[PDB]
Amino acid sequence: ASAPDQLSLALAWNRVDIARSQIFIYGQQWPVGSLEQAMLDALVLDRVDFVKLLIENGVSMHRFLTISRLEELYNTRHGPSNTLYHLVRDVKKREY
Amino acid sequence: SWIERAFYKRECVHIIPSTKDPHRCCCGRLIGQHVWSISKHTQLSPTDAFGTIEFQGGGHSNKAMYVRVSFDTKPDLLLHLMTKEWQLELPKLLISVHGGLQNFELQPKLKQVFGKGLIKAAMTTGAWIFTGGVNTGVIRHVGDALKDHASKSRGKICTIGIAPWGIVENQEDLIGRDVVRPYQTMSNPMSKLTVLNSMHSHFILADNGTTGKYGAEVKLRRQLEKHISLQKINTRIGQGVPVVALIVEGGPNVISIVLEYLRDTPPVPVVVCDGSGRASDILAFGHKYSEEGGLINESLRDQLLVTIQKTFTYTRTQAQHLFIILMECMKKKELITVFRMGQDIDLAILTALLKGANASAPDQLSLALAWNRVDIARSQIFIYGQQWPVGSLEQAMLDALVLDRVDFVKLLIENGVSMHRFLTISRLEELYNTRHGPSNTLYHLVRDVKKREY
Amino acid sequence: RVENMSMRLEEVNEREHSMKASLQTVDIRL
Amino acid sequence: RVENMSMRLEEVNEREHSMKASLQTVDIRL
Repeated sequence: ASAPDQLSLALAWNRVDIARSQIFIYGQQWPVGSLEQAMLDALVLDRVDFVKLLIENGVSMHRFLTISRLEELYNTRHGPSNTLYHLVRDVKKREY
Repeated sequence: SWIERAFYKRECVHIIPSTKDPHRCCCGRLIGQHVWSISKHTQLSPTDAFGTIEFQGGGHSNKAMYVRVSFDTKPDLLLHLMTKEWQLELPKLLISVHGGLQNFELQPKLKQVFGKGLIKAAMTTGAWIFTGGVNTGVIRHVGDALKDHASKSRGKICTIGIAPWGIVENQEDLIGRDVVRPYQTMSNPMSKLTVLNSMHSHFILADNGTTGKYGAEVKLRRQLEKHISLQKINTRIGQGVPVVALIVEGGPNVISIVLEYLRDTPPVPVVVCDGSGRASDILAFGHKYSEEGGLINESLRDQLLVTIQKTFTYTRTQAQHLFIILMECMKKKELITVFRMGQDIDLAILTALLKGANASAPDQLSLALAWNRVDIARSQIFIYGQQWPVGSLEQAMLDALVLDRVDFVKLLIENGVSMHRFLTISRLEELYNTRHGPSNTLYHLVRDVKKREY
Repeated sequence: RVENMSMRLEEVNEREHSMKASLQTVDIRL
Repeated sequence: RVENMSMRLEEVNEREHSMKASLQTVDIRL
């Protein structure tokens, strides 16, 4: 299959070494923006070693960041329990 | 702009001789890919590939800045490029590591000893690393040893790789004029071209015009390394920078490079390592069963002949000719040292530096206290029959005392230097008003005492 | 000691494999 | 390390038994 689909299966599997020895194959075609989507999915899925992998194999952290990107990773539901909702509700209540 | 105006490059403009393949020319490139003078008819043009390399992938992101230089250039122009344009100080040690171009794997803790042992010696001397450039074989172990430590690139590790321009993959990607060219750590297994080592620092891409063939860098690297050794070292006592040659594995060709180093003015010491195999193991087996250097009996001679014809798969006359060159290296058995596993290559490299220095033993001791290495002193500077000048041991003892070297004081006490005869009132005073060493609270107390005295 | 013991047992087992190959080659010829 | 050392010494002692058998068979034929 396509290597972004292989990466998505790797983050579903929580297996980093399989990705670093097969999905980053020598001569693997990488689509424009697919690595960014994989990085975003690794960030919202709480995969620290996968973030280490995509940083190790390209993916400039300066060029990755966008205001809408940081916002869409700020309002995500997948992952651990979030106390940001209650705090943002209290802040918006006390604002006005 | 001074890089383009001073250094040159050459491009393959030939009659395209077919030889074996119709696409492959004398230079090995494709027949429609075109655009020494013997059979290649090359033309001289200013360089179009210099600047900086940004390594994407392959671990940490590191910049290794580069230049493509013609293979027949004088080394005086190149040394000005290291010193002025590339802002590199003169090294206090040059080491040049040779070996086999084929990839090999050694013992795992041989890789650990080679890992920590080299990079500790480069740190303690502030040395320059001279490899073959591409990421094959022994140089692949060099960049892996740099993966072990990395860290202080600010401490001038300086792994300058000298590789030919013809075999580095993605040559057209690395074309620029003082521009950051991104380069891949991808190396295609199907392609015969091999990539550069990812964790280097400087690159001397030497184009002879041909592509896919070696030999475009050996004559340039030898003339460069001689040119550094003529430069006077910063101590200015009458010696140049030391040069040693590190050998791992290698083919039958590297035996002749040993004799090139030994039969040279000034002689360059070499060091070998054991357990990798091939030419390093036959030079090791020559050294232990050697007697009086080239005085080798017949039974051990035939054992060396059958191991050459088995490991290097040579003929009878080729093994005999390699045995002749090995005997020519044997004459200078004192210049070579052999490292055996079972301790690192720090002691081997620094011992070879001591042997190839050929300086006075007080100067060797001063270099030892500068190095903070006691065992090198106790195994080489206190050699059997070493001449000791009158008072030089006392100066070494005084320098060890003011430099806070307790083990060196143990060494000079162990090897003479009566403590009663050492002491003088002016000696104790001059070691009482010294500034080298740790922080001293004696000044404030002596100021308070002299203030309260009157 | 177990660091050098493991390294030397990796070398000794490889040498025992070469011993097996040499003994099989010697037994094949006689 | 002693977990892999014990496993490899079980294999090495078995291979030494096979070495003993091969050496006895070679010595019987000559």
